[PDB]
Amino acid sequence: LKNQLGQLALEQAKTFGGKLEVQPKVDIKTKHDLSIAYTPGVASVSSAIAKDKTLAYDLTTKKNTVAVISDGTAVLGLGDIGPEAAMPVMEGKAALFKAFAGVDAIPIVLDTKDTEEIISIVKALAPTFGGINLEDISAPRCFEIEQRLIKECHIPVFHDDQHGTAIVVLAAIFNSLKLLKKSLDEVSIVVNGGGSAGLSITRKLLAAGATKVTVVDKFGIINEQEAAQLAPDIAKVTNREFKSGTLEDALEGADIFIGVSAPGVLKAEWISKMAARPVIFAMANPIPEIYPDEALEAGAYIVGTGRSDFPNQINNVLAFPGIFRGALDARAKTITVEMQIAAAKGIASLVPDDALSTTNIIPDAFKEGVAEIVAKSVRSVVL
Amino acid sequence: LKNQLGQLALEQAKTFGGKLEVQPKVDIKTKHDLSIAYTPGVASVSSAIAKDKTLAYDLTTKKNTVAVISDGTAVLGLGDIGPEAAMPVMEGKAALFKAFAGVDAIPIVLDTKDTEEIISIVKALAPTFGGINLEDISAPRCFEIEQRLIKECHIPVFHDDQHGTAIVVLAAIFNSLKLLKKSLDEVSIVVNGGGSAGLSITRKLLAAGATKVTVVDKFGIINEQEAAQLAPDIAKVTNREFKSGTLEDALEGADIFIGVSAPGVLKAEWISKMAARPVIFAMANPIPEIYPDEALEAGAYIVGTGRSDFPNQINNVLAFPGIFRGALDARAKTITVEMQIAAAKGIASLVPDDALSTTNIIPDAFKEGVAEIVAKSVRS
Ligand SMILES: [Mg+2]
Ligand SMILES: [Mg+2]
Repeated sequence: LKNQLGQLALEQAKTFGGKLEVQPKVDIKTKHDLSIAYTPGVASVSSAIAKDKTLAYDLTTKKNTVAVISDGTAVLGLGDIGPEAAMPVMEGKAALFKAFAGVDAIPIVLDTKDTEEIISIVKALAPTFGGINLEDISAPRCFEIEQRLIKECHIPVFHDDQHGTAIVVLAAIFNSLKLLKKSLDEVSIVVNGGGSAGLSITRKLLAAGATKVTVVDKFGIINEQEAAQLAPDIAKVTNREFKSGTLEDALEGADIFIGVSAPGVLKAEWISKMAARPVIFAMANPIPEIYPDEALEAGAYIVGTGRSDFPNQINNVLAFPGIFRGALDARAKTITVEMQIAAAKGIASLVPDDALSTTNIIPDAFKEGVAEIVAKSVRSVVL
Repeated sequence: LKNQLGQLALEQAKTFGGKLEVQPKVDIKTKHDLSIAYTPGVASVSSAIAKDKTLAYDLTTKKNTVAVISDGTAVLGLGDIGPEAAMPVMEGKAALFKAFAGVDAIPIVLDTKDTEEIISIVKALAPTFGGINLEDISAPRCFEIEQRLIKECHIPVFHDDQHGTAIVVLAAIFNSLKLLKKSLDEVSIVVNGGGSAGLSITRKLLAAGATKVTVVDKFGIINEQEAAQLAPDIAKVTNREFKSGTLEDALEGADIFIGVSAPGVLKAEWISKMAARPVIFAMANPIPEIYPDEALEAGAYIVGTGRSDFPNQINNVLAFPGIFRGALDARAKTITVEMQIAAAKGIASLVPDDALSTTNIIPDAFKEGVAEIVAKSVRS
């Protein structure tokens, strides 16, 4: 007709010079106020902490502030555009942290693509924050940085662009299970993705209950009795325990649903051969594994993607706010796997009467619930 | 004075859990609002900046956010207490930026002390800010830290601890030079303290137009023909040109100006031995080199300290907020001495033809009058 974008509110950046601001929540207009918030008195706040470093959580902003960190190598659906160009997205991300949950998030972009010094930069920042949210950093550097950070840090580190949608996909099935009348131990789950992402989802699924999961990569089914699969040996042991040695196509065969990661790899015809009420989660960016409508006429009962135009969008938003709010509230030295499933159930709890509506919208509770579950899911005291 | 009940009569830190918080400057609360501040509208902002980097100063908070960075190694008067314990001080310093000037500031502490590590950390995060304020990191490392950053960063890096207080004292003497009606070229200046702050004072006076400055330290007058260093630019060759080396006492002889940094000495009997109308800036604290009381008794023309307790209090809050407000409003890549001197000149002007009230307090737009002087002074 005569299209543009509309969302050309680029003037919204120009006008306010960014989208975040730092406000003191303490009195500071007078000499009396400054003798309390700074110079004289403040010396004793430092002192208490110097004797008991745990006090950092009660007397500093480490209590409620998380850092959103990126190197601008994987910003959104663009590309390695650099740290400055990434800032709009990291501070946008931080504005959500505050709006949906009560989390104070500082956006931070560093210009270094050297894995070694990135994990070393953040480790040095760790003292400052109560939580680290790695964002938009490209793979495979995005997997080693997180693991070395999770292991070496005293505060929770969460790479959102990975476990994020995973947690929402996990919640999307809990609700999918319900309207099918099946359990998670009766479901035949096929995961397309040998990468670390597909593997994580898989670990999560087994931890969530799932009895039978078959993993598939670019060369076929991961079968344990076919020592013809990469040194990533372990998933073989706990998935595909019937040992079907075939292909993706040969996997839909009576499968209750597929979780994916590769572009258009799922051709409609197959759907026909899937189980009775076939669920489908084509999470592949831009070009999904199969467009929702294009997969409904095939015979699918449920379809979800990461696209706003189709129904059932699996979006990060329903997860990162609550998880850190819950983690911060508990002063968790790290985010566990059970904590992530906890988040998935909470998210799940927000859907009363489902159908074509299995993932909750953005209501009032929706971060509180999630944070509620994350805390209490810690029902495993080492004492 | 146990009167420091504030130190306790505060613990707002516990009530508020820290003194700062992050707030959005734009709309959220509806899907449509989110549509613009985030995906997929924000994608046009990223892309635009990707094609023109000088836009980072226009469309991101970099346009107004400076980071207050320290390694918790020299936190106000407590030494090396670590990053977590330094955080309260950086939170307060950051609050001040917002309170006096418009500057948004973020406190950031670091778990390392290796110089090379620190410099490279700041280089990694600059992208994110428009200015860096080093604070409470100790010497002699802070020296290499700041100096390397100044000439290796695209955004201005400053260490408020060694220059801030220096700048205000300068502001004070520009004005005192008026009541005295003498040229900053004619005055004989003595500076007690050969440390970080000490030097920053001299270095500024010698750029502001001082011809007679002599520095004294732990052993006495620094004498160019006596001094010896472990590198050998140095203070020695730009001071004590009379080559007169002696005591810190046998040197205030008819001196018109004294700036003291961190002792508590300076005896009342010495005043009269100075020039006819001497000025005393006793900057040590809590205990000054000499209380204003005695100074005036002893026959001193003007006196100022680092005490809100007496008149002429020379305090930091007058310098850094405005020098960053302006080194940002004008988008500068460095904070130079010219800018610093300009900062002080601005400060002094906040007092229309003075008296024994050589400095300004904290009225309205103080940080602006100074920002206005620093910016437009780099425009050259
Ligand atoms: Mg992302
Ligand atoms: Mg300091």
